[PDB]
Amino acid sequence: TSHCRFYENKYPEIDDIVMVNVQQIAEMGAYVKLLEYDNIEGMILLSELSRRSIQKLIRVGKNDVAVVLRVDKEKGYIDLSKRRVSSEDIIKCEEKYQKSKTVHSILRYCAEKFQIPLEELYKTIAWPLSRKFGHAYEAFKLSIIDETVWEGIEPPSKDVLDELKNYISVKIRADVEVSCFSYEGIDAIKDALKSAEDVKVKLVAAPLYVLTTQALDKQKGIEQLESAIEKITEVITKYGGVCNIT
Amino acid sequence: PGISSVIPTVLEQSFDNSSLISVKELLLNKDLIHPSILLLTSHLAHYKIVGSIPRCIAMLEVFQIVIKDYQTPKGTTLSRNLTSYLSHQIDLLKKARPLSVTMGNAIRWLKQEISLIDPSTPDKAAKKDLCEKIGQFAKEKIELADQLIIDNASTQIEESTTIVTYGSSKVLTELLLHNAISLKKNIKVIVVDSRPLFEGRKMAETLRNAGVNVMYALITSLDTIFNDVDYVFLGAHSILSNGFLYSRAGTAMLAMSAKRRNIPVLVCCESLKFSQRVQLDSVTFNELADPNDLVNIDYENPVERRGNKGALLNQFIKERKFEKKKLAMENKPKGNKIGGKKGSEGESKDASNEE
Amino acid sequence: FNITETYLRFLEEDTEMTMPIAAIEALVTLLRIKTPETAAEMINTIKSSTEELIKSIPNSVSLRAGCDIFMRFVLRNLHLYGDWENCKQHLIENGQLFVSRAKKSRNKIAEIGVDFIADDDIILVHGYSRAVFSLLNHAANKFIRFRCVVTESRPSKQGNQLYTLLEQKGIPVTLIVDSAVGAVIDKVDKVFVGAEGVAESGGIINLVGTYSVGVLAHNARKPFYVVTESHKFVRMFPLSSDDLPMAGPPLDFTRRTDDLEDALRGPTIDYTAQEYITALITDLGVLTPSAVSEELIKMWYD
Repeated sequence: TSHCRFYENKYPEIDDIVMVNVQQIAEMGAYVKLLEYDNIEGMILLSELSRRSIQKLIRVGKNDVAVVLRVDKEKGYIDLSKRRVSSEDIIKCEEKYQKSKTVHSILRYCAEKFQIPLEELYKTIAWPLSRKFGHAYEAFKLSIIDETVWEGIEPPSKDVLDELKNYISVKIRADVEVSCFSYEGIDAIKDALKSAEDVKVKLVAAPLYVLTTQALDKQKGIEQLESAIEKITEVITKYGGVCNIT
Repeated sequence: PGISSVIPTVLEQSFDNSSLISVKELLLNKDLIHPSILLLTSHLAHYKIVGSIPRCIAMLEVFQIVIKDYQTPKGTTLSRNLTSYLSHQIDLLKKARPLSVTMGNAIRWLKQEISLIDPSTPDKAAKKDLCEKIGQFAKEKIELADQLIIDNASTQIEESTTIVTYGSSKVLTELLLHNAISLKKNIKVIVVDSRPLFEGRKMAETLRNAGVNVMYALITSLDTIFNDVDYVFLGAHSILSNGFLYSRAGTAMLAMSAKRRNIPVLVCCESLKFSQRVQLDSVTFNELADPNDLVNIDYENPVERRGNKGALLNQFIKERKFEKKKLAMENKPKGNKIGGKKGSEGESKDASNEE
Repeated sequence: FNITETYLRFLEEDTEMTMPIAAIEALVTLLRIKTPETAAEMINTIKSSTEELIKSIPNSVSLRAGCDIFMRFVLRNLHLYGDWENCKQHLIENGQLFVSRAKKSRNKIAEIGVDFIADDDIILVHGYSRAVFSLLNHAANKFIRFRCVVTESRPSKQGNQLYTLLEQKGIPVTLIVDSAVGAVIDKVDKVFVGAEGVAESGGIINLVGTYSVGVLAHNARKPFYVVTESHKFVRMFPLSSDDLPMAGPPLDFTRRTDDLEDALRGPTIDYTAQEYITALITDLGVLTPSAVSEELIKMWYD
């Protein structure tokens, strides 16, 4: 089940920014659910929504950037405005929303695993990360780089945490053909193999040797493979045997 | 462009407001012509399914495809020969078969868009956004309009209804389907159809495929099911700023009958169907195909038979002419529902200022 | 904050203040409690109130229309987007202001609509609308040249009441039955009909028969009329020959009886089309053909 507010408190403040997902329009405006501050409905009247064909769009799926005007902190009533939000911090707001979404996505494995309420899990996550640091995505990033935030809280599920870490955390192939004619052979082959290994190396049938080289930062691959090939070439020519590289 | 004229059949003494015939069989085609358009033309030449609404959508799709295919050249700019190309395409379309008001509107919109974006902008960045905008437009001025129509129907139509329609009005078919399956109510739907087009038949088939009880009808009588019939929607193509309708076949007759007996008729349309051009008779602008739909003795369309029919010039003077589009009246279609929800056709151009 | 009580209070009063007006005033009062600024609390409450009204309603749409109008007005109000208190104050003001407007409207009517009266023309007023009666009175005061005629209407004896009211004035009075209206084709000069609601274009709601009258007028090529003040603008359109929300059943073939139980059932309400009416009578300048629809378009933008 999907519930629970993004921040620490249930109800929004004055002047703060929220992102809304629209469900239905006309008659009132948009009494719609929020994706920045809880799943409970918040309404805009048909005046603050538009500035500059207006009725033609705004149905299901489309997102609106809005500022909160009036909050009733007693039973549950939210008032919003679209016109006031200037296009200077809109990008920043969008970024924030994205970060929030990512955080929410991150808090799903736990929900899946131990079959317990999501809100409590969220609360348990938000106490070290969302409280002291500020925004949560950056904190998460920091943790993944250098463990610094997970120290403050004890884990009821360490395995789940490990899984999460794992989730948060390129193979190139080469061909070598061997066909000797000299005295010794198997030993030579072994030697050749030893010059082209360092991760995963496997044998297929007989004439071909297949090795997979792991790339650190995308472009890397030729800077070792070629050397290995050269070494192989150096190896086999001395005794009286021939090897080919396509 | 290629080859024009060189065709049989006389000019006809009765009714000659528009030119009557063309490019069907391809020979010596130009290098720059996109084959999709040709294919579409070939389809339209002998088409059964589409009418007004889906045609425009298809055209839009084709245009989008063309846009996707095209990049800014080194010598010529982005706004250098595009307009010319568009014009050529339009001419070709005209040559093939006369077009709709919606299509014209779309063309106008495209032109406006072209005018808007300056050639100094990055090219890759430009069409990335342009295509998105086009998509948005498509979503709004078609699918959203359809949705609006559906919702209008929902509030208005009573608890389960007997419905009568004509033609291949795709939106109306969709609505019917929705009524049948989605919201779930009784659908005693009656469809009428003429000789030259098997549109009604096709619609009936489609309904059957979805699981709908259909009543099939022809020209000889309509009243046989009326004298019982309670609520009726008519076939739509294009609207004028008079309050009249330019639609397909004996819809006018049906409307007249409705006026005579018990209850008037109502038509729902898209908000971008309206024109600002006006006319008031079935002599103004006639839409024509070849007199061959009734030459084959009933049943199916591709048959090839030996018999008696086929005397366009063979015997001592004979003409076998017909019409496709006729004038629907004003006093009878009281209802018009669009992107602006509610209104009457008496308010013939109340939405043209707002748009 | 209570509307059923208000409804109970007003049914046969009218005269001084229009029925709809009172409702509008009540709505305004309701609004001026929960603050118009806090749109989360307010609009929902308004909707609830409307629902309650609907529940309490048997055979009317006028009240609903009024409340929709009020809502529209409220929506229009906040378009100044500056200081939020002044707008609220204005909203608070517009309630008794609406009532005041009625007098002004009446005065306007007494000046623009008094040009119509010609040499020997017999006037027949249909239904019950205060504005029409006021107009008639003002015409009598002017002493052009006329004749005031009444009907045998059947809701809760309205026609008779109207006749009695007319008697007070003194002007000589003769009656027309719902059936015996057929003989009138040219003798009664102009066919006037009072309104209890004006819809999109030509759509008007009154009492137990208007459409037939309209048809008759059309047949005769007679001038047909819709006469009202200012509080009834609706977004509505029917599909068949007649379609409305109903409490009295349409064509209720009453169950087998011998000692009488229930019988008085049929089309209690009536609509009119666009083609039948030649002239529209409202205080809002001099508008006739399809101005109400345009107004609606301007308002709703939906």
